[PDB]
Amino acid sequence: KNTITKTLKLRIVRPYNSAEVEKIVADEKNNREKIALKEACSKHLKVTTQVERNACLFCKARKLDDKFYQKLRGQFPDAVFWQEISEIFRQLQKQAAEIYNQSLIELYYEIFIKGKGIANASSVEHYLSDVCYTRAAELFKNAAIASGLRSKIKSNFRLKELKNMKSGLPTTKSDNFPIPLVKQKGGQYTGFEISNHNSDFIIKIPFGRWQVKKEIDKYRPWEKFDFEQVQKSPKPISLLLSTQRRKRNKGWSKDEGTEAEIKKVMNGDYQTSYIEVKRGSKIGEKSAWMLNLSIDVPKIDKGVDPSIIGGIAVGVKSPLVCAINNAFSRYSISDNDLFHFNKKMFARRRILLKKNRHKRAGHGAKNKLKPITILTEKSERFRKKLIERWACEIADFFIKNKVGTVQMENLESMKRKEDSYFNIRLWPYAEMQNKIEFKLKQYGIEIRKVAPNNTSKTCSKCGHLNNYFNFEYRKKNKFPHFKCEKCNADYNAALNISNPKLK
Amino acid sequence: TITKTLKLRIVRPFWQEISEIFRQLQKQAAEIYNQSLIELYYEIFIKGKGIANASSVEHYLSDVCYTRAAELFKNAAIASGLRSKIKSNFRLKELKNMKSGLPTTKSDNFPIPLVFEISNFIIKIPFGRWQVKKEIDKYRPWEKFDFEQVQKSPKPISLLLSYIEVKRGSSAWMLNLSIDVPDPSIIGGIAVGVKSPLVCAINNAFSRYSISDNDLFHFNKKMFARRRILLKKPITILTEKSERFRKKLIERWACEIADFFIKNKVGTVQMENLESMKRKEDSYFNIRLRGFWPYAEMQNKIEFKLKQYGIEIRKVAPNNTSKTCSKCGHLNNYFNFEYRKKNKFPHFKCEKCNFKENADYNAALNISNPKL
DNA sequence: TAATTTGGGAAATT
DNA sequence: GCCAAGCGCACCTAATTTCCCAAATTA
RNA sequence: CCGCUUCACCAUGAGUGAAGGUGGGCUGCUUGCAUCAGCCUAAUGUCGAGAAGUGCUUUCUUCGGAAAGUAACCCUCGAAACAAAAGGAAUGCAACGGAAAUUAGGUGCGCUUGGC
Ligand SMILES: [Zn+2]
Ligand SMILES: [Zn+2]
Ligand SMILES: [Zn+2]
Repeated sequence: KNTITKTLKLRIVRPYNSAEVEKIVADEKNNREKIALKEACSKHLKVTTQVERNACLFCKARKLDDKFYQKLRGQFPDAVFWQEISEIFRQLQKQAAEIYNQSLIELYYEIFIKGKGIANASSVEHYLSDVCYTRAAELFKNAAIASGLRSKIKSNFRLKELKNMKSGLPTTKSDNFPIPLVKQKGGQYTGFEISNHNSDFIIKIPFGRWQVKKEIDKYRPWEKFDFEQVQKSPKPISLLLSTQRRKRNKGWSKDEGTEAEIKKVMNGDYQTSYIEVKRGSKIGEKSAWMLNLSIDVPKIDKGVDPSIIGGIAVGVKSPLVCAINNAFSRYSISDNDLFHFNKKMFARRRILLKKNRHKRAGHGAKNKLKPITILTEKSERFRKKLIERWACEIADFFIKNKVGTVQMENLESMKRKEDSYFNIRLWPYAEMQNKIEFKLKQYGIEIRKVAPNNTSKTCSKCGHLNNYFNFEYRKKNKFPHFKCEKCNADYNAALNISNPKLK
Repeated sequence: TITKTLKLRIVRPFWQEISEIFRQLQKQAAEIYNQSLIELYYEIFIKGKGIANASSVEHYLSDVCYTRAAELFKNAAIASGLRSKIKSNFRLKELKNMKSGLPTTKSDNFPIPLVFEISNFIIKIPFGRWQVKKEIDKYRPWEKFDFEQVQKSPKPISLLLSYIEVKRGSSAWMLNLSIDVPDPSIIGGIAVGVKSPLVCAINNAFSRYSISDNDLFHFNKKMFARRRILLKKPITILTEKSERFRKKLIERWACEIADFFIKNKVGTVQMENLESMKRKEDSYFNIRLRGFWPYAEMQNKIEFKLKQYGIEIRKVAPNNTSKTCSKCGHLNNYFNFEYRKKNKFPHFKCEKCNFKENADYNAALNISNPKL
């Protein structure tokens, strides 16, 4: 509509508790800071030589030890701590994936086999709620996880593709499958209860009492708990989410961007109606639990004209170049950071471990590849942030010049150009193109992925269609300047993508 | 006993009738297969108390699946190959894990089963006489032809190609068939290289194996680094750890060499003696590792593993390895180590017989010569 | 007032 | 060792698609 | 030592001099690059436990298959790294929409045919 959905990915500090239990936690922390009080951090110079906080003792004072947490598990026996919560989420991630799979199958069976295929796109709403929600609601007895699973299935069940057998029933084979969670928002509804006690980001997820299973299976030990129904006998789980490094980010005193979106979700201005919890990285035995809130932010709408139409094309010298129909102002994505990245992805090239078969052998394929797997995780984070930085740049350009439609070279044209910087000297064009599209969206600009028509050769000014400036000719001179028979190369290619004539 | 699968293109057989029949049998069978895995999973797990044995999978597949895919296709071969194709893919214990769901294929990459007569090539397969159906279903518009029994109306079809299957090619139609199928003369040579540590080769053959030093060089880097940093006793402990790594590395090169020889049956293998690859002056070991290495243990591990696979090791002399030509034997006296350093270690060239390739494989083939 | 449940009814590839 | 051709198995990468609802009823 | 960087200089470099430096990684609490403090590093390593699967060995048959065992497997799960789970933990610059699935192609390895 007038809005756009985003996540905010947020790390779970610790399960939050009563006002009582959190009051006593806080007051013991200040109790130890008061007990303890040569050098200090700035906060403890204002209460000497300055040292980094890590090295400060009036910071190091506060961190609580198991002595206290045992005195607490005694005092308040119903309060919730990390062990039971981590056990619960490990259970819910397994039960969720089991449901997603058995539900897709029961759904396939009730639509094509039992039904006899007599289904359109609206009887699918019907079947999803009946089959898939009812299954999840018998298991989880918690409408929010059941309604969250309805949606996580609805996303992957394609009825016309599945009827004409242009694909197979989807199935998840994942250790770490999100728990989805839907509370309804807008109108009389608000979504998930977000609170901010002393400027901390608390989210409260509706949950029922849990009593540990008497006879636990031997073969799947994870299934430890037996959830009451939330409507019957509720025990909600409140999570404290980390907003400390962001409170320092200099974007925390700004009107646009991730820090301002977080400030709004804490203030109550943005409501959340989808959260999606899953594990991050193993820290000890025990993991980092991320919580991916999902908000819809409005459009920024800094003045843009659809009257001015712009162009992006993949260039030989520079990997993307930007143009405007009749302005003569341009942009070129510099190839400096990309070069640093290319030197790195040469180092992370374990071709021997990939191929030898005498190496890392006899513990299965997860461990045969661990070294390679860990470098692709670190490399695909580099490319992502690089692509985001370019899309950030490109957007800033068009916004400066006040462009409202931006035509960009179609995915096939780029992926099989055979004179792209990515081909000559090196790539995800889905991701690159999407990330540019989505940035421009946020401000108001409109992408229309367009058709080429002999881009590289066609004269951007008079219209002559050349065959002399073909790849090998230009390669032969070694990517020379451009001139025409009837009256820069990359700039021209972009500026013939910036032609409204194309379809 | 192994199954050799030959897959050759049905370019000719008329034609468009055959293409349309194939598209339809593909789709029709893909329906029976995906709907049979689904109907079956639903009956064991989502209905039948979450337990059943191979007994029930048998009763179902034999009754429902075979009777459906036989009462439709009317061809025993298709129905029987398909019956097997489901049985194969409904793995009852793999499923009792809830480890994953079901292998449900798209009706393209799904091969038509079939079960012969052949001339030099023209395949010839027993198939029913298809008459087109006079009432075409509005909602299933791809199925045009209804098939007849292969005993009552056998219209057996022939295919000129350039357990049997038919399938698309990844527009043209490949045909697979599987078939049931169940040396002290040949002399090999291992030679210490200059870009690859050890390169091994076979005389009168073209096959080779070159040992990469990636693992070795990377380790060496890191070890020098820890040293440099330690020099502003742990360096003793780094020594002992480094030795443990080199010892295991030599074992892994010995396994890789032995495997490369046992593959090509090579029952005698020969490699220059300890002194002849201790002081070679162009060897990788001297010009990269500064003549510090455990050569003795290398040769001893290689020979022990190579004799633990029945291969006999013969210890030859160099006789101008680098310079001498493999294919004819004219010494390229110009090809001094000195010549090679001034350049960037180029390929060999015999100007007499005109045979240019990698000086290490050249050396390898020079060793492997029996008269050595 | 918050959590839970319900929403509807065919048509292809060369 | 590579190339060509295909099969079998598992993993990786790219591209695409879809969701992130809303209304009504029941504790 | 460098298939490390830079200063150069010679003939794209697994060239020569000078200085420097993990030249690989882990934690620093959303991410990237660079610093910084502490650490691990034989890590492109070494190995543990297991039985779902490909295979294998033994049996059984109502010959589709079934039951046992092994343990070779890109077989399965897992294993290094800050301080003393609960904000104990940085400095600079830059960014921050995530999740699930499908499809395709490819990489990697073994074998059945053939050559250079
Ligand atoms: Zn302090
Ligand atoms: Zn012109
Ligand atoms: Zn010669």
